[PDB]
Amino acid sequence: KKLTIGLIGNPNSGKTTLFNQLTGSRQRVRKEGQFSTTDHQVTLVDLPGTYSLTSLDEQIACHYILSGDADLLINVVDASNLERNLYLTLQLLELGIPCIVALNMLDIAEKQNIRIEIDALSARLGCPVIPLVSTRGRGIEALKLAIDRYKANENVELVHYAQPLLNEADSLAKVMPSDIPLKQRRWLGLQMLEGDIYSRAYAGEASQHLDAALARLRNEMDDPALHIADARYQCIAAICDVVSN
Amino acid sequence: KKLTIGLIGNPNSGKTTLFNQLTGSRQRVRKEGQFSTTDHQVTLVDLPGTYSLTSLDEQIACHYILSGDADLLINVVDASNLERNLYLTLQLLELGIPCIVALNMLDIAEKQNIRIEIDALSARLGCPVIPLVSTRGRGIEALKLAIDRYKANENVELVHYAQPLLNEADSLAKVMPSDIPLKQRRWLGLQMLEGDIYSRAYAGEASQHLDAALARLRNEMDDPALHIADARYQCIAAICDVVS
Amino acid sequence: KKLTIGLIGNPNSGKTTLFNQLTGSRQRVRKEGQFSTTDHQVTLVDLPGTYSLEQIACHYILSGDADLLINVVDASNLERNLYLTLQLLELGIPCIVALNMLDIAEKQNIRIEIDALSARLGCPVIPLVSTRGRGIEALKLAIDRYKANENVELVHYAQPLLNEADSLAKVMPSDIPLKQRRWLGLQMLEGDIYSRAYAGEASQHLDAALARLRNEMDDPALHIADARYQCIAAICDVVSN
Ligand SMILES: CNc1ccccc1C(=O)O[C@H]1C(=O)[C@H](n2cnc3c(=O)[nH]c(N)nc32)O[C@@H]1COP(=O)(O)OP(=O)(O)NP(=O)(O)O
Ligand SMILES: CNc1ccccc1C(=O)O[C@H]1C(=O)[C@H](n2cnc3c(=O)[nH]c(N)nc32)O[C@@H]1COP(=O)(O)OP(=O)(O)NP(=O)(O)O
Ligand SMILES: CNc1ccccc1C(=O)O[C@H]1C(=O)[C@H](n2cnc3c(=O)[nH]c(N)nc32)O[C@@H]1COP(=O)(O)OP(=O)(O)NP(=O)(O)O
Ligand SMILES: [Mg+2]
Ligand SMILES: [Mg+2]
Repeated sequence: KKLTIGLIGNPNSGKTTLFNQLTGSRQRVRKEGQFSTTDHQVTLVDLPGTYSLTSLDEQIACHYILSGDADLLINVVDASNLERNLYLTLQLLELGIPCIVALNMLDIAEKQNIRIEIDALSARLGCPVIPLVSTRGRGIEALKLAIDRYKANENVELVHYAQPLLNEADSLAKVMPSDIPLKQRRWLGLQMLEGDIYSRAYAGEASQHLDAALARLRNEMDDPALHIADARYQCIAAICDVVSN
Repeated sequence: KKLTIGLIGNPNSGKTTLFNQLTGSRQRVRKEGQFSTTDHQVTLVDLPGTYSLTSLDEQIACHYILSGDADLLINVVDASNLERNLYLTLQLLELGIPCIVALNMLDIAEKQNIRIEIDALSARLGCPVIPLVSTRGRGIEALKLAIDRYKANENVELVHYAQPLLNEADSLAKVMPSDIPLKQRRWLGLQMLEGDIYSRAYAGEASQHLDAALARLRNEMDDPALHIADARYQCIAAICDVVS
Repeated sequence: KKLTIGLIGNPNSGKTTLFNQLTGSRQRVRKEGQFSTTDHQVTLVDLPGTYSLEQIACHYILSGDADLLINVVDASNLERNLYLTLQLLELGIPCIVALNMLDIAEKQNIRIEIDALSARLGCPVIPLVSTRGRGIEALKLAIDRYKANENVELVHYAQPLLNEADSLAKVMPSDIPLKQRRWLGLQMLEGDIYSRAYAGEASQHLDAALARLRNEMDDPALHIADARYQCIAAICDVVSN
């Protein structure tokens, strides 16, 4: 079976280095690439670097991600700035898109005395985590194995939102276009409530209900947007707390 | 929703420090405090330091734990003396009280190059293990999340006792007051065969069988109390080697 | 209950050293020993070092005297040691991996996530350090808690290789379990010399099998070899350094 995979991560996380290591001379300027694993023929897409789906390169990556084109994503993460990198990781995982986290720059992490508990991160993200040193090629045989074994991400609980935030997000979600997966509709709901403007273009006509939703939320919490951001940071921090000491 | 959490740990593990970090000035003096999480309003109780549940401080904590006042416990554990601190941990988990182990003193354990594999510990304990990192509020952050996600401890076997010890503590448990849960009744029977005074008071009519129970045990094994302590030390040393 | 446990591993792993501490003896570093765990009286069989499947330890395994094995593995040379580890687990022999020589690995500065290895192997992994006796408590406890290995997929072979190994196994002797038969048919396609002794009826299908594979993959024996290398190197990169 043929597969389409997008490389997604922060700028300077090692995406191109990984792209070259996997494809080499089998590349075309979007930048596409071809390689073959044991079971699959792969098309690899070098998406432009981004910190958050929320900025000319940012919009290119975002629309592609939401389209549902690629079967699987290789989320390239810099191990030496784990916290900052995990914001994008969490977005992809909250969106329910099949993910493999490629832990890159482990040699820099090690030099800076940063140790990461791989399995513990995997347990909390709910997807495979593969250590990598892309410049030396170390870890490639493991990443290919992960692709062959790729199942759906564990439906593990990522962000623990206040219950009224979930109620209002699902209320907004049930009104967005039918062709969008519920998991993506709920996330878009959250985005809108937080103040993400660009997020409205994908929410169809649900934006009309936004201002009244926040009015309702202001009766049960001090600042709805603050509570969203709080819950998200708590998720990132709790991961780093257990995973990286 | 109101939750009541008790802080239990060895002397000098950092209970009050964590108590003060969680509650701030929302505290009165026993020392009780107040702090909120995403889903709950939490009442935190700072219990006295004790090495075991087996002076007054041993009874104060132990009587509190068995009273069922607390919905769950935060077990503050010194990371720089893991083996010493885990005896209490093993006891709470044998009791079946919902526990969250909080690893404190990360700085000291760093000084003497101690590394602990957190998830490996969690798996063998059956409860979450939360490091108390102070940078960027990571510890408190993770602790609060664990409180909102608290459930019953995982039913993983902890200590491996010899069969006659299990059979004997089991029969004693079948005799104790029916207003106490079974898992607690089994643990009480285990403590009695070791020779605990505080247990026999809780045990009631079970203490009438103790002499018969010990005698019956004395045929197969020479010393039951030692065998209980040894199996507990075995389990603790076994955990420490796989985990650090 | 009585149990027979065999000590298997590479040459110079601490295999005989572990035999000395578990039993209560001292030997120059096949001998039998005796020790009692909490629930069992255990007969411990020390075997000579072997990298693969030297002929001394080879027979003791593929016979059926032992109920469980203690696979002694050097932590300083994990990648080298795991080839045998993988063999025992692909055969589905109940075993407890005993990581030894951790003081040497720590001196060379190598860190291992023990539970991440254990999850991938599907069996208990116990850190030791024999000379400075440490993991003896955790090992005895692992024996008492013995059970079947986890049905986790180890090596990822190409689908056509699996089809061939399957069809060979279906005609193989009935007395041997499926997991042992599937491994043998897969050793035949790689070209294992001392395999036809157990193949029985599978030899009259071996010639046609190879030709059916070579029509759709350019080296069946190397793909078997490559897949095993990939599996070991994947495990090592995710777990160590
Ligand atoms: C020749 N310049 C350098 C001198 C010293 C150190 C690094 C470089 C260098 O070439 O920078 C790259 C590199 O190889 C170095 N690097 C990549 N992977 C590794 C790695 O795995 N380990 C180490 N030590 N360094 C690495 O990081 C840098 C960025 O990598 P990418 O361009 O692949 O990252 P990207 O995500 O494609 N950026 P973008 O397209 O979003 O803007
Ligand atoms: C501010 N005074 C001090 C100056 C230098 C060293 C210690 C102190 C001190 O006040 O002692 C405490 C402290 O901050 C120090 N400490 C607490 N946490 C840490 C910690 O995380 N790192 C270091 N280095 N020291 C810590 O430990 C000591 C005991 O902490 P707790 O009272 O929280 O422990 P407890 O379990 O409530 N005692 P108890 O009620 O069982 O008898
Ligand atoms: C006598 N001392 C030596 C002098 C030169 C080179 C090596 C040693 C030596 O350490 O001998 C043993 C030892 O203490 C040392 N050693 C053993 N265990 C440990 C160990 O756990 N840690 C450290 N640091 N050293 C260890 O290496 C040797 C272990 O040999 P075994 O027979 O136990 O290994 P084996 O797998 O049974 N031999 P084989 O039949 O498989 O071929
Ligand atoms: Mg690039
Ligand atoms: Mg105190």
